[PDB]
Amino acid sequence: INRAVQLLIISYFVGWVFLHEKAYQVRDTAIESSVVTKVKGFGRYANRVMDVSDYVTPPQGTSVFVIITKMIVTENQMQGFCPESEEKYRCVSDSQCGPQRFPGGGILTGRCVNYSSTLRTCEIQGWCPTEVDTVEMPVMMEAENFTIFIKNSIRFPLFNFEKGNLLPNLTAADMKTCRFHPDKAPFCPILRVGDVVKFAGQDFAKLARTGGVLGIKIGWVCDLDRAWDQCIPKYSFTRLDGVSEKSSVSPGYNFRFAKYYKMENGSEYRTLLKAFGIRFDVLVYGNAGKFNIIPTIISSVAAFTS
Amino acid sequence: INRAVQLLIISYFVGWVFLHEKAYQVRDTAIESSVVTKVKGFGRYANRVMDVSDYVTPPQGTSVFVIITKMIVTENQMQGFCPESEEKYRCVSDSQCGPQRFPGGGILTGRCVNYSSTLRTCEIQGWCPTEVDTVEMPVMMEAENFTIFIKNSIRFPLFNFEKGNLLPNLTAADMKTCRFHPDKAPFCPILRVGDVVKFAGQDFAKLARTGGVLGIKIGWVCDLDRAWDQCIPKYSFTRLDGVSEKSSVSPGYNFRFAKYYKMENGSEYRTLLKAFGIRFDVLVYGNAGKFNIIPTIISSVAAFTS
Amino acid sequence: INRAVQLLIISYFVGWVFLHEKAYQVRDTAIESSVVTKVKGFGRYANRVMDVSDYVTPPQGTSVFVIITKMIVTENQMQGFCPESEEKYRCVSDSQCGPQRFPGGGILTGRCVNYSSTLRTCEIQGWCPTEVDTVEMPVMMEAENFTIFIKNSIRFPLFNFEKGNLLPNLTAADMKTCRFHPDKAPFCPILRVGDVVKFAGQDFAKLARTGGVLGIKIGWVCDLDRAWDQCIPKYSFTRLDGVSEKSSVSPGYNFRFAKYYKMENGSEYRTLLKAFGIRFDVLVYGNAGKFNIIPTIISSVAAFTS
Ligand SMILES: Nc1ncnc2c1ncn2[C@@H]1O[C@H](COP(=O)(O)OP(=O)(O)OP(=O)(O)O)[C@@H](O)[C@H]1O
Ligand SMILES: Nc1ncnc2c1ncn2[C@@H]1O[C@H](COP(=O)(O)OP(=O)(O)OP(=O)(O)O)[C@@H](O)[C@H]1O
Ligand SMILES: Nc1ncnc2c1ncn2[C@@H]1O[C@H](COP(=O)(O)OP(=O)(O)OP(=O)(O)O)[C@@H](O)[C@H]1O
Ligand SMILES: *[C@@H]1O[C@H](CO)[C@@H](O[C@@H]2O[C@H](CO)[C@@H](O)[C@H](O)[C@H]2NC(C)=O)[C@H](O)[C@H]1NC(C)=O
Ligand SMILES: *[C@@H]1O[C@H](CO)[C@@H](O[C@@H]2O[C@H](CO)[C@@H](O)[C@H](O)[C@H]2NC(C)=O)[C@H](O)[C@H]1NC(C)=O
Ligand SMILES: *[C@@H]1O[C@H](CO)[C@@H](O[C@@H]2O[C@H](CO)[C@@H](O)[C@H](O)[C@H]2NC(C)=O)[C@H](O)[C@H]1NC(C)=O
Ligand SMILES: *[C@@H]1O[C@H](CO)[C@@H](O[C@@H]2O[C@H](CO)[C@@H](O)[C@H](O)[C@H]2NC(C)=O)[C@H](O)[C@H]1NC(C)=O
Ligand SMILES: *[C@@H]1O[C@H](CO)[C@@H](O[C@@H]2O[C@H](CO)[C@@H](O)[C@H](O)[C@H]2NC(C)=O)[C@H](O)[C@H]1NC(C)=O
Ligand SMILES: *[C@@H]1O[C@H](CO)[C@@H](O[C@@H]2O[C@H](CO)[C@@H](O)[C@H](O)[C@H]2NC(C)=O)[C@H](O)[C@H]1NC(C)=O
Ligand SMILES: *[C@@H]1O[C@H](CO)[C@@H](O)[C@H](O)[C@H]1NC(C)=O
Ligand SMILES: *[C@@H]1O[C@H](CO)[C@@H](O)[C@H](O)[C@H]1NC(C)=O
Ligand SMILES: *[C@@H]1O[C@H](CO)[C@@H](O)[C@H](O)[C@H]1NC(C)=O
Ligand SMILES: [Mg+2]
Ligand SMILES: [Mg+2]
Ligand SMILES: [Mg+2]
Repeated sequence: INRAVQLLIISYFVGWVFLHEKAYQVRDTAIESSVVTKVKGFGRYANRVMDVSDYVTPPQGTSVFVIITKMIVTENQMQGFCPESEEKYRCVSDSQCGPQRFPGGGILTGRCVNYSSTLRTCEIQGWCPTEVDTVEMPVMMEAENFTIFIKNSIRFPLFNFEKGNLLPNLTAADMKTCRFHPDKAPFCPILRVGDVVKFAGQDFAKLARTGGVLGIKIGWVCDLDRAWDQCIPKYSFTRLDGVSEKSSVSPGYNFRFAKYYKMENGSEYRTLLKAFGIRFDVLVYGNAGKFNIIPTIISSVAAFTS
Repeated sequence: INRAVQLLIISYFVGWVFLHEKAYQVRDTAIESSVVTKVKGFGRYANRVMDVSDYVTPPQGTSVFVIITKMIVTENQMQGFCPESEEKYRCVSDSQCGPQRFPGGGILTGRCVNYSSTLRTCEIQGWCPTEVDTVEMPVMMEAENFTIFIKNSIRFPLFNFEKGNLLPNLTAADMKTCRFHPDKAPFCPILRVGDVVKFAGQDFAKLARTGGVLGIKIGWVCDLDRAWDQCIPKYSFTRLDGVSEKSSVSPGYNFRFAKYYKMENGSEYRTLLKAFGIRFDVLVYGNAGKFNIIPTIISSVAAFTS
Repeated sequence: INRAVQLLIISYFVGWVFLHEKAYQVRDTAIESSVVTKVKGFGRYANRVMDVSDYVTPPQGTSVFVIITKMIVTENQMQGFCPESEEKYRCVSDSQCGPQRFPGGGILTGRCVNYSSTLRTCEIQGWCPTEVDTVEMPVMMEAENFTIFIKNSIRFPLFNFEKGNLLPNLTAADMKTCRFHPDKAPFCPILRVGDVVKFAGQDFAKLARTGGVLGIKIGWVCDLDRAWDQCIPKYSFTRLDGVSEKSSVSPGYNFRFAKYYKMENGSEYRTLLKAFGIRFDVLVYGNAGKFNIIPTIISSVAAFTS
């Protein structure tokens, strides 16, 4: 019957396509973005204090940056023939010392030598002090702090539009003692690591003890057709590895690096750091709509079809 | 009236959809890209000369790489109880020295000690020589130079297509003394930093003195349906942070890193570098069109609807 | 004739749009991904042995990481006035020594001095031992090994869906001696570098001797409408620079970095490493489909038009 058809013709276009879907909908997916991240704060580890240039492994301050929370340090690693402390590689003869396994110290030379007094392991060639990743080192519990400053600037090239999250209404006096809280200061770009993990929804102790990646997505669903001040950034913080993390193997994200030094000598040595950190990832996504000319007649024709 | 309808039926399809819009329009957004960037040149700073392995902080040579233009260097930073040179933290008693503020040197121990002769500041624990970011250090004015070599290779998997910006027509003799200028050599992949900032549209002195990110987009709007040599890369250089830069706080992009050394001793020390640089970002985007079979009948049906 | 039209109405919708194209097709392009890469293995170079913290230049273990295969090492590089070993810069007088060329050692001072006994080259200012990139250093032929562990976790936010490539069915005992082979273990996330280059389709010797980038794409074409275990990752390994590589200039991807040390002195020195490596790139792409409500009536209307 055409009686219901007459109503349903406008119940879908005007109700949803026009008023809700913004029937014009001139989009621009290609948004060019720039993110600058700066970590600030001071932490205590073992018996010393470290700053931004210490727990932040990548100094670029790009959208990807690791905040180290747990360290395993091995100092004065010189090269030579050395045994290992891995109890999973017990040998009593050289026969079970040839190349058939996956050593963690170095290439086996087919020699089972004593380690300290009675522990016999295959002799390896490489850095002598083998790292011990079976000791629960104290976590940098001061890592609820160290604020993060995120400067984001985006451009829509087709619309020529340009906007940054550092609006002129914010001064240095405000930024001196500014936090992030999306009920009273949605706009302040000074995040807190503890606040970030709280918004993610996990306790900070476990994440700092095991490591992970927390993605901070800045969505810009703007309304350029309306006033330009209505395009408001939206911050969403979500764990990324935690989906595949649960309780299976590889219970976190950890990496290994080293610092290389040299005596007044002909030989070098490195200090090895195995770091469990919280690698922050910054992602920028969004779109803008404009009234334009072309989609109006297209939508009119589409309504004519109905 | 059908008289105007007959004309308007083909005025929109043949005029725009067919001839201009390439009605077939078989697209492939998923283009796999590889960018290799190599900076070359030698610069003078203070009283010494540095090369590519010095001002280019990330040695990967990926699409993201910082060209350092200004340095603030603090040498022989040993750990201990030290004061700070920040005049914004004046104290006359220990009462205003407990933890309630945002120190830039280290964790305050609640002790206000003299700095040099009469300047009293809260005693901090950490690296002793505090950095001074209030001195206008000379800018590396030689940074108009240091050419950049960009090797870009892309593949369209659905179309199997493959192309790189290093065409076989270019030899080493040409690349020896080749610049970039999109009127006589659009194709030479040897950019100049001064040329890049000039095409961006800002004076190099201000950018090198404050820092920023300059995105270089390589657009490949190819015409695979036609001859394969007509797919020509287009280079567009645009500032990214400059949108949110203007004259507000945080007037540039700067980072901090350090180099760690160790004496014939039991103690370590680091040299801290606060760098204001021009971080070049390389982005690859584009699409390809093919005649194919499917869209032809779809467009024919769409024309039949009109 | 309507006789063939009646058949062709359903020959295109039911045959292709409905059964094959999954007419509902509720997509989600915005998939949030996290990739953690860990290289393991030990290699022999010159007369020493190196581990993960040595040939893997970026210790972040992100989607982009270089596996160094060939090194050119210059040790004890101190600053001063030094000549160069580049035979392409022969001079017999100071007149052809002013600034008009592209030096590889440093800024020319307009002085042509002897190099060793009879070779005269322009005197440069900078690091004294100039690197020699014209000697075929032995390739790390042990680079067929050093397995790679890739942990990938993805989330579809609109569908709330969440999945990682480290499924609970895999334990540590399996991962201890697990390889990657897409006929018997498609699911094991332990790739082999030799296996990766074999699947790419090039001999490993040439790639390790010249360098390149090998992209590993993990496609997730899931069927969330069906059981969630049917969404199976697909690994595709493809060379990226090899398209623009062929036999033209710049026959590979190489970079330069250095390690900085300091004596018990007032001067510093660096050891320079020119590295030809295989930079692995990890890309994540995919989409998911859901039955939903909206597209059903849209497809019904589209069929009504026919
Ligand atoms: N390339 C690889 N080849 C084989 N096993 C690997 C590889 N990378 C990681 N693994 C294994 O994955 C598991 C997770 O290790 P993870 O990276 O979380 O750190 P870990 O348990 O401290 O071990 P590791 O000492 O091996 O670094 C371990 O059982 C480890 O042996
Ligand atoms: N994590 C942070 N917490 C608080 N304030 C911050 C943070 N990061 C940056 N700021 C502030 O942002 C402003 C811009 O500083 P910027 O990074 O441009 O370098 P700067 O002015 O030399 O300062 P700084 O010595 O703090 O590095 C400063 O007022 C600084 O205090
Ligand atoms: N910024 C640049 N300006 C000029 N020529 C460059 C630049 N970058 C690379 N080239 C040239 O590109 C070619 C490829 O060099 P490539 O990077 O593959 O290493 P190479 O041949 O060992 O040379 P190099 O000693 O210059 O690093 C060389 O002829 C080199 O001179
Ligand atoms: C991290 O910073 C917070 C504040 O930003 C510290 O927490 C406060 O410390 C003061 C110290 O006197 C207490 O009075 C407050 O009750 C604490 N909580 C709050 C909400 O203010 C905290 O000590 C810092 N360090 C760590 C490890 O959390
Ligand atoms: C400067 O302008 C900005 C943008 O409007 C203000 O920031 C937000 O403004 C909205 C107004 O719709 C308020 O609801 C928010 O509470 C504001 N957030 C923050 C963090 O301020 C900002 O308040 C303005 N500054 C002023 C008025 O001093
Ligand atoms: C950067 O390189 C340019 C050339 O590539 C140098 O500029 C020229 O220097 C010569 C020196 O005799 C002058 O004769 C020219 O007039 C200069 N300009 C041009 C356009 O050739 C420049 O000196 C280098 N350094 C800096 C800091 O710009
Ligand atoms: C090698 O072929 C390339 C691709 O055509 C040439 O590069 C451009 O060719 C177009 C022809 O349409 C010219 O208009 C441009 O001026 C060329 N640019 C450059 C930088 O050369 C290139 O010229 C060819 N090399 C030759 C003929 O020696
Ligand atoms: C890389 O590892 C492979 C095995 O993963 C080594 O190849 C085997 O070495 C044993 C040594 O006794 C031989 O018996 C086998 O025939 C070799 N091949 C295979 C397929 O097992 C190889 O030696 C290692 N190193 C290099 C440089 O390839
Ligand atoms: C655990 O479940 C996974 C997911 O099904 C199994 O992995 C694959 O399962 C498919 C079943 O369709 C097999 O065809 C593949 O051969 C399996 N691949 C691998 C590497 O195992 C896995 O087998 C299961 N583990 C068990 C049953 O122990
Ligand atoms: C380094 O110094 C030690 C003594 O501290 C010495 O035994 C060793 O031989 C030196 N290394 C080299 C390469 O000479
Ligand atoms: C480092 O050397 C200095 C003397 O130059 C000495 O005072 C200091 O105690 C040494 N550090 C350690 C940890 O022994
Ligand atoms: C470094 O030590 C050498 C001797 O090994 C000396 O000639 C030189 O002057 C020292 N450098 C400085 C800056 O004193
Ligand atoms: Mg382990
Ligand atoms: Mg400051
Ligand atoms: Mg060369």
